[PDB]
Amino acid sequence: PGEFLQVSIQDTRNAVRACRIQYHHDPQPVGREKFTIRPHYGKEIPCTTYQQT
Amino acid sequence: PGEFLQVSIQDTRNAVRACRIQYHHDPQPVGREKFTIRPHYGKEIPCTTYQQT
Amino acid sequence: VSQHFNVYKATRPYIAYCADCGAGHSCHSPVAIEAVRSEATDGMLKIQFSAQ
Repeated sequence: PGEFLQVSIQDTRNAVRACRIQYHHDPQPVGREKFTIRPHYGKEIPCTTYQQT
Repeated sequence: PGEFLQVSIQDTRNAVRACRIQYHHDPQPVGREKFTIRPHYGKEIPCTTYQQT
Repeated sequence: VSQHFNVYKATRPYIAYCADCGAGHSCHSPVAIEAVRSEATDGMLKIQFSAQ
């Protein structure tokens, strides 16, 4: 989570070209608890994602 | 301070192998002041540590 | 010296299950974390994992 977003690449001259925008991005997970890392023991709840296909 | 802990190493094929767990870790110092970095002029107070022997 | 690391000749690293291997997916990791001890009032913490 952070108040901006920035992406960059490396050009042929080895310089750095970046753009920075203002984006909010305070994400929370599905269900009734605000956890950070998935556990080894838990329950399976439906959620949606962007498939890489 | 932060809400998780992660460790990682390079394998022989030079990929990154990592493990990430949920860990709270909000540490505060000794005394009656919540400072961040030791000053050049202060007082001494007993504290414990993990010795490197 | 001689027997200072005689203890570690009889033990090997292992593989255990890590439920988040950096990308949000589970795996069988060679660096799985077992416990974190935070007893030093200094602010220092001690991690135990699977490799050596």
